[PDB]
Amino acid sequence: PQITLWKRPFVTVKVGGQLKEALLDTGADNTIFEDINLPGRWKPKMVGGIGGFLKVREYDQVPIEIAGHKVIGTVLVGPTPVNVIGRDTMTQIGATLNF
Amino acid sequence: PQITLWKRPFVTVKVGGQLKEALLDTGADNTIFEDINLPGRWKPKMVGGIGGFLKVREYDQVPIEIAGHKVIGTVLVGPTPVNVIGRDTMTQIGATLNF
Ligand SMILES: COc1ccc(S(=O)(=O)N(CC(C)C)C[C@@H](O)[C@H](Cc2ccccc2)NC(=O)O[C@H]2CO[C@H]3O[C@@H]4OCC[C@@H]4[C@H]32)cc1
Repeated sequence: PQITLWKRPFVTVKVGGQLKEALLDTGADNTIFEDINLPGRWKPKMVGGIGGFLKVREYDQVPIEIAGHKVIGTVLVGPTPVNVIGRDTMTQIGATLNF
Repeated sequence: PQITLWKRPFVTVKVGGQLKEALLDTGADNTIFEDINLPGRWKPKMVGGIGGFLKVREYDQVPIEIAGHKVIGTVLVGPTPVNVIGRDTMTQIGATLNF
């Protein structure tokens, strides 16, 4: 699609089996969900943001489906106030910003 | 332009007479700059993101040039680690996300 920005650009995403919703966020380098069920051990990772830095759980080689694209990526689980799809995932589906 | 997302999508903008750089940020509701001096009246605002809240000054109906277009609208000013162009500003130049 071609998405205008009059509202927050939420998209449907299937992440490691579960249908979730998340914000396409071009100012985010990383993809981060709050409370998804992902199998197994995770590695600790730090992530920054406007307010300071958070400890998050890093899960690798997680399948992510957006708009019909199946991709495999790194998914963080952490106390973000909204699920975000970052540039790491958006590059894998060929997303561009256009003006 | 058509921008891929392999690197942070910075753009040149002119604001308060100064050339600045800022992220085209679809996850940002508003535009936020650090260390810029604007002339009008401001009102206090708090915004929140990853790692918590940020106190900012809200300046309304402010002129900003982005690429070559004169956009008049809200600009927040506060100690963010990176300047960001938010959706309110980007909608006025017809910016879209495509994939
Ligand atoms: C109401 O108006 C607002 C309100 C909030 C914000 S924001 O900056 O907090 N943010 C909201 C979003 C988290 C829901 C916009 C994001 O695009 C910020 C924009 C941002 C970028 C850098 C630093 C601070 C903020 N990016 C961000 O927090 O990214 C996180 C996750 O991935 C990492 O990539 C980034 O780069 C490395 C660290 C951050 C990490 C902006 C305008």
